[PDB]
Amino acid sequence: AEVLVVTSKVKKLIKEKGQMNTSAETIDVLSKAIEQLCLKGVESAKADGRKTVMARDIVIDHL
Amino acid sequence: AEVLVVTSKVKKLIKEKGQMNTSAETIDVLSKAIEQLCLKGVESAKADGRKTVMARDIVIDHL
Amino acid sequence: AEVLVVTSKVKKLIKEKGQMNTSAETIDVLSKAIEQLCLKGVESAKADGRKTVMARDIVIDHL
Amino acid sequence: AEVLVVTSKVKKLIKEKGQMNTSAETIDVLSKAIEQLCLKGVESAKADGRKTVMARDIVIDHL
Amino acid sequence: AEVLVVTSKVKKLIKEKGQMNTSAETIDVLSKAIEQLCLKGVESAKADGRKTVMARDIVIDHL
Amino acid sequence: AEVLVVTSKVKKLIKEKGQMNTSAETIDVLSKAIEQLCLKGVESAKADGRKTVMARDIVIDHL
Amino acid sequence: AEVLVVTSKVKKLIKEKGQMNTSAETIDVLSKAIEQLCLKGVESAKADGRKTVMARDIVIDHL
Amino acid sequence: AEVLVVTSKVKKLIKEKGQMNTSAETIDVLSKAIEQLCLKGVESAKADGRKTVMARDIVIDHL
Repeated sequence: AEVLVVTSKVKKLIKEKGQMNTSAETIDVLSKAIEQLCLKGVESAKADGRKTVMARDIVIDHL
Repeated sequence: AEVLVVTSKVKKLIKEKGQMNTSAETIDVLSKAIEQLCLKGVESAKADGRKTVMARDIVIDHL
Repeated sequence: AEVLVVTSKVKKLIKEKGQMNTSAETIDVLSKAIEQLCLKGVESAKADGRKTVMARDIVIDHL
Repeated sequence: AEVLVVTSKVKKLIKEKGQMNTSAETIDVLSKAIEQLCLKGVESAKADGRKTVMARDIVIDHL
Repeated sequence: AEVLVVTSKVKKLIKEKGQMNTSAETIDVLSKAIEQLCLKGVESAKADGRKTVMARDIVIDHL
Repeated sequence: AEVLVVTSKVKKLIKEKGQMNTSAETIDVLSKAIEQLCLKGVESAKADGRKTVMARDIVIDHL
Repeated sequence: AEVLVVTSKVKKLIKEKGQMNTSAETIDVLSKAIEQLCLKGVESAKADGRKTVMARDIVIDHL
Repeated sequence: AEVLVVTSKVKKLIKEKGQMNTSAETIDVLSKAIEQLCLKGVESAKADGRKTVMARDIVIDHL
């Protein structure tokens, strides 16, 4: 259930910017990264008493 | 540019798992996170001498 | 009998310079071009009474 | 740089079909002709919207 | 020019019947055997004043 | 069963080099000759303790 | 630390009996199966107050 | 026949992790377990249409 990335555009980016192919399992791991980022965003909004996940709730300072 | 996440499923997961809405720019920064994961993947693959970004090249331990 | 081009290096050139794949039948047509160029080189050397095909005998002014 | 022709078979074809030797730089310019055919092939494929250099993209009618 | 054997089916036969791999140069030698067999078949038909190579013109009594 | 020769190129070589046609069963027996060469190749490789049928295992001196 | 299967003989068995290749990660999973079987054998001997793992302590009734 | 486990490391793991000795036929049945896992792996791969026994073909959930 639920693939959260747009496969064709991810592949195009990796081909265009990196001159590489993309494994199918790569798409799966990226989808799981999105899942984890949204779950943390929801916990970050709830800890602030808001009802909307905002860009500031998406934490990528470890990126 | 370029939306790399499936917006409808991101919103559906956030509403279904946290009851919240999803701001517009949340999609934007989720997409930026994908771009960065993909570009690190290309660097990981290049350092392995490979031409394919594989699951092993996408590290999401910090998320 | 006789493939006259170095397949792996032709493919690498097209991938590197053109960001493209190479069909197997492409290698065949390039080999036939080499065959035609050598046959004309031999006729060009013979018309000059020489026993050696030289660079000047390889005509690519139609290129 | 980069030799794109199979030198031993080029020499063997020239000796076997014309009884002649093959100068060193004959290989060099045969290789240059390959580079040019490949680069025109990439342009032909791009104008077709393709990502693969195919036999149809290598025109050797003038040779 | 001209590979006269069907590579994939030759490899399958050697793998299936002999439990072995097949070198690429093996395919070349088999193609040359076919070339020699057809050239002799043409000489055998011509010596009989026929215009068609037939099975009887393919001599493998030395096999 | 199994056609092991490239019929179109066999016919083209026979018409181009001898001006003749090629009967149907000529292909069949050419294919049988391939089967026999391959099976002798497997025996040659086995007697060398190898697992790969190589050019050295295909003897076509008698043809 | 510790590869518990004899790689070359496992590969030979799969090639001989199954006519197949063996992935390197296959050897790893088999080693882990051996590790799990010995750990259970030790618990089975201890539960009987013995100091020696015996064949009867190696349980493969789920096999 | 054929010992498929590394006896010295099996014994060392059993002595180091349980302080016990290892009977002779324990090695024998550990080896039989390997044979059976490999033969099920071949069946799993065949049902996938593959020619390689991979990690996915070795199921050790029941152990």
